[PDB]
Amino acid sequence: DGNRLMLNAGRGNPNFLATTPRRAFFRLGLFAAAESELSYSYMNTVGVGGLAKIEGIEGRFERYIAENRDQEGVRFLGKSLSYVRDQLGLDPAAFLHEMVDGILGCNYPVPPRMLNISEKIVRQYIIREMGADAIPSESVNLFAVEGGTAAMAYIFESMKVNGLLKAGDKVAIGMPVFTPYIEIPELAQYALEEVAINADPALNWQYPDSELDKLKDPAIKIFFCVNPSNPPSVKMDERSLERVRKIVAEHRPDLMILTDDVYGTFADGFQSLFAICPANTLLVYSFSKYFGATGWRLGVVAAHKENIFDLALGRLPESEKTALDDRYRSLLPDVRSLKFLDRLVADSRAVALNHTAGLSTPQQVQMTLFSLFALMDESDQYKHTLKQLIRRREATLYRELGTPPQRDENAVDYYTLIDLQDVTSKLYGEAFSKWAVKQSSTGDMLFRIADETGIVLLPGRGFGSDRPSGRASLANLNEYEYAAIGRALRQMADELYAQYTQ
Amino acid sequence: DGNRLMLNAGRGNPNFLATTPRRAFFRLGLFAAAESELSYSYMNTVGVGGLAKIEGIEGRFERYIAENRDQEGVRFLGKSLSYVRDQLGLDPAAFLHEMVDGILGCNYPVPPRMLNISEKIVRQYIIREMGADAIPSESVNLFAVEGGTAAMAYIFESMKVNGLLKAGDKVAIGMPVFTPYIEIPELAQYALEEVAINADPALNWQYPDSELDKLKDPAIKIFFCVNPSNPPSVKMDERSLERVRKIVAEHRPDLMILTDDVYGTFADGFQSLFAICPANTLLVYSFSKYFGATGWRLGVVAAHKENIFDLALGRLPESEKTALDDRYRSLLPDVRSLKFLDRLVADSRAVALNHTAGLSTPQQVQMTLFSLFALMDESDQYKHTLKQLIRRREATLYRELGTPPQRDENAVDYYTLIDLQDVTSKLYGEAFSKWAVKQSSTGDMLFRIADETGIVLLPGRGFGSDRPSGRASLANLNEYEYAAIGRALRQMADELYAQYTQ
Amino acid sequence: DGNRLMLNAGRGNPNFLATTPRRAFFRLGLFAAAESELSYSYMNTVGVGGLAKIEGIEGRFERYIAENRDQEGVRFLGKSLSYVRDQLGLDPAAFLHEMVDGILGCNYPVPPRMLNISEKIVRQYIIREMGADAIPSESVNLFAVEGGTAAMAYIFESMKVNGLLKAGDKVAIGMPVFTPYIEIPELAQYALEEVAINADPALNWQYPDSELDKLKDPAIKIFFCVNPSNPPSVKMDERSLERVRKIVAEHRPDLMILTDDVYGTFADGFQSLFAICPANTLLVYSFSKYFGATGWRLGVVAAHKENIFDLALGRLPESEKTALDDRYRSLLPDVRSLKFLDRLVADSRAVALNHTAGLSTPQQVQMTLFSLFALMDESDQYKHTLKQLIRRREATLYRELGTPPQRDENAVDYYTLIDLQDVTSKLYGEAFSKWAVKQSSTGDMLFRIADETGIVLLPGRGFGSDRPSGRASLANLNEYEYAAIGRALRQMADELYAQYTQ
Ligand SMILES: *Cc1c(COP(=O)(O)O)cnc(C)c1O
Ligand SMILES: *Cc1c(COP(=O)(O)O)cnc(C)c1O
Ligand SMILES: *Cc1c(COP(=O)(O)O)cnc(C)c1O
Ligand SMILES: [Cl-]
Ligand SMILES: [Cl-]
Ligand SMILES: [Cl-]
Repeated sequence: DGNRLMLNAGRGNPNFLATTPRRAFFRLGLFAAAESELSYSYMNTVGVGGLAKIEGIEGRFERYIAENRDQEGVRFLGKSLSYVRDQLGLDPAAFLHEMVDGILGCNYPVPPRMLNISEKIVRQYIIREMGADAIPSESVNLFAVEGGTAAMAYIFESMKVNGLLKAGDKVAIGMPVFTPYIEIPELAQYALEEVAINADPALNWQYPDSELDKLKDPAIKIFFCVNPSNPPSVKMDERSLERVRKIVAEHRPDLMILTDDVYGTFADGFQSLFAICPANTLLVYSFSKYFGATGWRLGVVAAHKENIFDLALGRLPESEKTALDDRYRSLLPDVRSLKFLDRLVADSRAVALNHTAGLSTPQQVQMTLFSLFALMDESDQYKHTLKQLIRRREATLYRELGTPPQRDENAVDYYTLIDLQDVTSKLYGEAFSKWAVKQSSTGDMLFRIADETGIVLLPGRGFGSDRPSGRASLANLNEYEYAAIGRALRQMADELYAQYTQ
Repeated sequence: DGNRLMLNAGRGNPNFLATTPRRAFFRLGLFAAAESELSYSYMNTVGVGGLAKIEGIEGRFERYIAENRDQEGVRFLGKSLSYVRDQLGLDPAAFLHEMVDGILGCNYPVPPRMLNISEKIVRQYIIREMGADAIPSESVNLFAVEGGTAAMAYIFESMKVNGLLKAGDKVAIGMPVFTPYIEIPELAQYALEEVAINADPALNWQYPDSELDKLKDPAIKIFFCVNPSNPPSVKMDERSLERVRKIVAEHRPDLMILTDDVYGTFADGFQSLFAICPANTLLVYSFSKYFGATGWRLGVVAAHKENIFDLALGRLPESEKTALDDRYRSLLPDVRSLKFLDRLVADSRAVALNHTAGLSTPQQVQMTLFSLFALMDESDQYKHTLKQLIRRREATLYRELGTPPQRDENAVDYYTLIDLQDVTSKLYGEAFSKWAVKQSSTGDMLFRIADETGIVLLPGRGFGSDRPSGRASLANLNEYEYAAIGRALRQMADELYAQYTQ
Repeated sequence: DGNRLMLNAGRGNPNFLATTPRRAFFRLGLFAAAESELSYSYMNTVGVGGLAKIEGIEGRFERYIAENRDQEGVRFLGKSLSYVRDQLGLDPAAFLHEMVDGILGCNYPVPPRMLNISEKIVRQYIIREMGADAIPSESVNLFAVEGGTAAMAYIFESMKVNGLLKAGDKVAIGMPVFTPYIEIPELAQYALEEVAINADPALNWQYPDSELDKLKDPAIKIFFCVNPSNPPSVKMDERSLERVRKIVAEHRPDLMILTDDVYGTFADGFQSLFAICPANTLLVYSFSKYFGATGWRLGVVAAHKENIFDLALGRLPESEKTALDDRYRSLLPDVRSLKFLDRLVADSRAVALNHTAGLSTPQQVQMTLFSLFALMDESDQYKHTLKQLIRRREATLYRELGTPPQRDENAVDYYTLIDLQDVTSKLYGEAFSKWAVKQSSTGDMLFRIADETGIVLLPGRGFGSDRPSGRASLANLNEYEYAAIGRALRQMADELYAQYTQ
C-alpha cells in the first residue's frame, strides 16, 4: 500500500503521527460521553444519552482535568483551554461546548463552512505556518474540507459553475508537479489548457524569472502550484515570491492563484503565496503530512475577505448573474452578496443541501486539536523532532553513497532525489559518472532496488533528459529500509566501477 | 439551531444519541494510541508515534479488554471482536488492525470505496435493517460517504457524467418529500423534469396504484423516494412495494430507483425497495437519525453486484463510451469493466484523485461500531428504547388534545401531524371542527405556538388544501416542550369554543 | 468432534453454556476452601485442610458475599441463599454446609440416592419445567445420575434384575427416535421386542391416535419416548397426552412409561407425561442441553412416591421375591419395603456398594446451582435468550432458502428439518419441487454441504420415503456456518433450476 500510493497518487504517507492531540481527542470524547449521560433522564435503559449542556461546563471540565492529571491527553486538553481563553481571548465555555458537542457528532455542522471557534483557532495556526502574519486574522476565512483532495475537487467545480474558469482558459502549472494535478484541468469536464511553469535544476528547482513571466499572458486565468514543491521538495525563494507579487501588481491584478502548501511546515521559515498575494490567492492547506493524519481527511480552503474572486463575480456578464441568481436563490435573498468562499460550500453538496454540508464535527474538533498542538509548542519541538527524524533517515540512505546532497535554505527534503551521476561522481570521480549514466537508466535503477529491497521508488524526472535518478520519501520508511536502498545502489555502482576498470 | 434546521433543511436533529458505540470508539482510540507508541523507536521526544503493528495484536487487545472490564466502551469492544470472528467468521487480527489503523487516521482509505472488513460488517447491518435478507451478502457492495447529503450529490453528478440521466429526463418523486430533494433535479446543472407521485391522505399517506402507475411513462428514468417518508413519516406498505415490483418486472426493467431509507429502523418490520428490486435500486442509508449521529456525517450507497446501472452503461452510444474511456483512462486499462458504484467513488473527487478519495478512516470505524452495536443487540433493546421515548413524547404532546392519532402497522412517527380539525373534532365534536378550520389557518397555528412556546413547527401540508395543521418532530424536544405545545394548542381550541358558544 | 457426535450419538452439543451458575460454583469453591483451612490445626505445613464446620457458617458466608459484591458468581450465591431460606423455607445453615461440604467432595454422598437439600431444590426446578405443578413436591423423589446416559443404563438393568421387564416383552418406542435408544432393548442382554409408535409428518410429527392405541396390547410392558422428540423436535400436544392418559386409565393401568424430557425447556409451555401420568412414569431429565453442560454429566431419575413399579414389585411371583430378598439382604431387614427408585441406586453399583454409590457431591452441587439459576429467573430471561439465539440461527440458515418452516405451538426447533422439496417449492414453485426431488437424494444433499462447508448433517428421515432432506442442530454452530449451509443449498437449488429451464 505504501509502494502503491507513490505510483498511483504521488504520496507520501508518513510512518510517524502526532500522538498527543490524538490522545487529547479520545480523552475529550470520554468527557463528552459523560456530558451526554448527564442529560439522560430515564431509568433501566442502556446506551442512550442526551445533549451536552453548556451550563456549568467549565467547572465539570476543570474537575475532569484535575482527576486525570496523569493522562497525557488530559493535560493537553487543560492547556488548550488556557491557550484559547488566555492567549486567543475566546469564550472558554463556548469553546468547551463546541468541542464537546463537536466530538459527539450529534449536531449538523453550523455554520456549514466551519464551526465558529474552530475557524478562529485553525486560522491562527494557518496564518503562522504560512508566514501570513501581516494579514489581520479577522480577514482570513476558512472552509473545512475532506483533505486537499476535496479542496481541489470543490474549487475547480465552483470555478466552472460560477464562470471564473471557462473551457479553453489557460491554467499555468508550476512543474514538476505530481500526477493528479496534471489530469484535473485536462478533464473534458473542464477542458482547460495547461501552460508549464518549469522549475530549473540549475537553480536548484526554483522557477526562473523567464518561466514566471509566462503568467503575463492574459489567456492564463490561474496559477496553480504546489509550494513547497512535490516531487522536487523545495520552497519558492524570496526572488520568486517577489516576481509573482510584481507580476500580479504590475500586469495581472486579475490573475487567480491556487496554492497547495501541505509541505510548508517541513521548510525553514516558510512563506506562502497567500501571505504575498492574499487578495489573489486561494490557499489549500492539508493537515495530512505534518501530523501523520492522511486517514483523517483534514484540510482547509483559505481566502482573504477582500479578494479578486468576489470582484470577478461582480463583473460577470448579466446572463451568468441571472443563472447564478436562480442557482443560489434558496440560500439568501441577495445572491450577489454571496461570497465565493461560501459558494464553495454550497457547490460542494448541490446547493439545496447547503445546511447539511460541511466537514464532520469530530473531524473539525480533531483539526482544532492538531492546530492547538502546534500553536502551543512555542519552541517548535514537534517540528524539530520530525526534521531530525527526516535528516537521520537521509544520512542513513546516503551512508554508502556518501553523503547526502547539499541542502540550501529553500530545502524541504520530505523527498530526496537520488541522482546516479551525482552519487557515482561523489564515489568515483567525474569521468566515471559520465560513463555510468550512459550504461544504466532510471528503469534499471528502479527495478534493481525493487528486486533487492522490495521497495519501488519514483523516477526522479524531469521533464528533462532521462538523467538516471530515483525519488524516495524520507517520511514513509524505517532506517534499515533506507540502509537497504543505499546498499543496493552502492553495489550497483561498485559493479559498474568493476566494469569500468578491469 | 433546532428550529432553524427544520425550516432550512427539513430536519430532524435528535436530542438522543447512542453512547455505547461512542465510548467504544474513544476506548479503541486509547488502545490504538498505545499501539502507535509501541512502534516509536527514539528517546527524549514527546508527541510522536509510529504505525500500529498487526503482529501480536490479538494478545495485546485481549489484555486491554481484561484490564478494563469496568469500562463500558471496552466491554463492547470485547464482544465486537467475538461477533466479527465468531458470528461473521472474519479474520480477527485483520479486523483489529483495520480498526486500530482506521481510528488513527494515519493511512489513506484503501480501497477508497470502503475499508474491506468495515464493508462486510456494515452491509450485514444494512441488509438486516432494510429487510433485504433474501439477497446474498456478497452481492451487496457499499460506498461509504459523508451522510445521505454527500450520497445524493455524488449520485446525481455521476448520473449526469455517465449519461444515465440527461437534461429533460423525467424524475418521479414520491411526495410529500422534504424541500432539499425537490431542488436538486430543478438545478440548471441537471435540468431534469419532476413528476409527482402523490401520497394519499385517505390511504394514510400511501401511494395509490394510479399514482404508482405513472412510472410506466418511459420518459421517467428514475423513481426517487424517501421511504419511510418525510414529512409524512409512513413506510411503503406491502401493496405499494408489490406494485413497484410488478411495474419494474412487467413494464420498466430499465427504471432506476433511488431510495432514501434513513427512517427505516423507526418503522416496525421495515422492508426497503432495495430488498424488493435490488437490480434496479441504489440505496442511500444514513446513520444520522437512528444513532443520533448527524454531526458524524455517516452514510453508505448500496448497490447489487448485478444491476441495471452497469447494464445501461454497456448500452451507451459509442461517442459516450469514447468520452468515458478518456475520463477514466488513468484508473484501469478496461474502463468498460469499471462498475457504476466505483464510478461514484471516482466522480466524487475528480477521477485523478481516486486513490485519496473515500470517507475518513475514523468515520468508517465509528460507522462500523454503530453497525455492530445494532447487530449484537438481538432483542433490539436500543430500538425499543427509542420507540418508547418517541411514544412517551407523543402521549405528552396530545395529552390535552387527546389523544394521539391512531397508528397503523405502517406508522413511523418520528414526525407527528397535528391536524387542527382532527384535534378540535376529538375535543368538541364534528360540527365545531368544521367551523374552527374556517376561522384559523396553518399560519395562525404555527405563529401562536411560536409566540407561546418559542418552538416553530413545520406546516403540515400538503399539497392539498391548506388544512390547518403543523408537523412536530418527536425526536428533537423534551417532554415539557411537547407539553407546552399541547397546552398552547389546547388554549387556542378552547378560545375557539368560547367563540363558538357564547 | 461436533460432526462426529451427531453421526455416532445423535447429539446435539451446544456451543452456548450457562456462565453465572458456573461462576457461582467456582466462587463457592473458594469459600469452601477457606472453610476447610479454618479446621486445620497444625503449623509449618502446606496443602492440607480439615472438614468445614457448620457452626457460624451463615455469618462467615454473609461476610464472603459482602466482601465480594463485585463478583457475579458471589452475587448469585447470595441470592441463592435467600431463595432456599425465604422461598423454599429450608434450613439456611444446613443448605450452606451441604453446598460447602458437597463442593469439597470430602464425604461420600449421603444418602447415596441424592443429597437431602439438593433433592428438594432440584425437584422444584424439575416439577416447574415439566409442568408437573399439580403434583405435591414431597411426592416426587429423585435419583441423581451421570446424565440421561447413566439413567437409561441403570433403569433397564434394574427392570431386568427386578423382573419388571423380561426377555420377549414388548417395548413401544415413539419414533422417529435417535439411534442409541433403538439398540438398548435390542441387546441380547435384555432381548426385548420393539413396537414402533410412529409420528405422522402430516400431523407435524405428532403421534396419531391409531399409533398411540397400539399401547393397548398387553404384551407391551413399557412406552419409551423422547419428549420433546429427537430428531423431529416437537412436543406431544394436548390431544396426545390426553390419549395416553385415557389409555392408561381405561385399559392399561399397568403400563410403565419411560420418558426422556431433555428438550422440555426449549418448548413453549412444556408438559411432561410425568405430569399427566405420574404413578406410571419414570422421568429422565438431563441438564446437558439447556445449561450447555454435556461434559458435567448431570441427570435425575424422577418417580412419584406412589407408583406402579412398586405395585408390580409387590405382585411378583414368590420365586422372584425370594431371589430379591437374597439380593438386597444386606441393605435393610425388610426388602419388600425397598422401593424401586432406591433399587435403581443399589443396582447401579452392585448392591454391596450401595453406601458408596451415587453422583459425586460436587456434581450435585453444580446441578443444584443450575436449578437455582433457572428457578430464580422469574421472567425466564435465560430461556428467552437461548430461544432468540436459536431463532436467529434459524433465520440465518433459511435466509437464502427463504424462509424458515412455519412453526406451531408444539415446535421446539433445537433441530431443524431442511426439506429439499419444501425449500425448492418456496423458491421455484410446486412443479419444480416435484422434479428436483427426483433428481437428487439425501446422500447427494448431505455430501454436497459437507464438501462445500465442512459440516456434515443428519439425514432428515423418516422412516418414510427417502424424501431428500437434512437435519441441522440450531445449537452447535455459529451464524456464518448456518449461512454457509444455506448458501451451499441455494446454489444446489439454483443449478437444478438452470437444469430445469435452459
Ligand atoms: C499529500 C499531498 C496533499 C495532501 O492530500 P490530502 O487529500 O490533504 O491528504 C496535497 N497536495 C499534494 C501535492 C500532496 O503531495
Ligand atoms: C435526516 C435525513 C437524511 C440524513 O441526512 P444526512 O446527510 O445523512 O445526515 C436523509 N434523508 C432525509 C429525507 C432526511 O430527513
Ligand atoms: C442429548 C440427549 C440426552 C442427554 O444426554 P446426557 O447423557 O444427559 O448428556 C438425552 N436424551 C436424548 C434423546 C438426547 O438427544
Ligand atoms: Cl491520554
Ligand atoms: Cl467507557
Ligand atoms: Cl465470579
